[PDB]
Amino acid sequence: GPLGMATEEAIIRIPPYHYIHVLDQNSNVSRVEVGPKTYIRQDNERVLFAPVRMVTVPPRHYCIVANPVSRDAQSSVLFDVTGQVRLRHADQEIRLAQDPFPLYPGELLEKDITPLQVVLPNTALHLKALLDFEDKNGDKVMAGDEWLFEGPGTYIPQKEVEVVEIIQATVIKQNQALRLRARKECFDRDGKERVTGEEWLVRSVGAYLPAVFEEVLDLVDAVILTEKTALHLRARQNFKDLRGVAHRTGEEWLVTVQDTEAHVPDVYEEVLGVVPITTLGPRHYCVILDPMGPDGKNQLGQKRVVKGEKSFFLQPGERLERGIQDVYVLSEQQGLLLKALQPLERVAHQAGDRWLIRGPLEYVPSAKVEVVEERQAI
Repeated sequence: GPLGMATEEAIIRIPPYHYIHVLDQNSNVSRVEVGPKTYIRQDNERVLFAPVRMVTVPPRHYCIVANPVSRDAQSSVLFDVTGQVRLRHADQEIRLAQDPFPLYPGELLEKDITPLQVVLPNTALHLKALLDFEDKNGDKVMAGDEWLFEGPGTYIPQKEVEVVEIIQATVIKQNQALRLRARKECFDRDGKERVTGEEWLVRSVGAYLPAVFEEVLDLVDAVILTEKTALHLRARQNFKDLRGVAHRTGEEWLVTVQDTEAHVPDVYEEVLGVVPITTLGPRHYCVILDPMGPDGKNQLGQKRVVKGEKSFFLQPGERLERGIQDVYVLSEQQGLLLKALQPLERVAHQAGDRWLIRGPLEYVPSAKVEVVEERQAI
């Protein structure tokens, strides 16, 4: 517990770095008496308390004093016409490392000795304006405003500003990108305009310290492409990709390893899958159903014959009619009865004409012809 010291003494010895308050019962002027001194009380006087330690604020620490004393240009305490030390009632004052000081009548220690907040590199304090004030540049700050104190540094606490959170940076590895969403309207890290709720990717490798209105969402891994795989994407809206090619909402395309070995799907690219390479050997062929033309549009109803030792990826909307078909290997005794489905080795044929072909021949049918029969022992 420790009992309360006596105040009604003829003598009070005030040691170094201690103080008492004495009330003058005439005039009612309450004042501080500071050590070291042997204070002798007078008839009119009344000691408000026995000696208490002065507040000592050490280096790199602070405290907050409520109802702090008003001071003149030269930092001397100001008094009323009555002689009472005049205070700035109801506001606060941050006190940094300093000569041990007493508390004058009325003023009180609103926050005891606290270390100053050290902000490390790649970290930042998220600071909020509690009310209106002019900062050290002379810029008018408004209540509710938000900004960052980026380290390294030692943040001096401000009565007008609260620390909402310490912000740590997010690390982005080689084949990664960080997805962000704008809390409010703001400018990008690259300087690009961003509306509220809009999302974009940060591709910069390393530690990324986000801006005050950048909401950090998720890291996105790149899809690692190979010789035998392709990434099948779809545009969520109109956008120009990282390579600089225009994509319109709903359009689909393939990213190969020729474009990039690692592709991070951007915010407006929807991944539909990874396409395996169609590998056709020397005696293999296939028929692409609804092949994609030069315009980048599926030719609904058309067919394309692909043959020989060739490899390719099926484009969006393409199909194989009958998979990797074996090429017809016709020996001498073998033969094929063909038919034209439309006009046309050999001479030109008409609509539904039919003719025979013998071996030795390595044969793949045209898109316009069909194999009607496979005769043998001719």
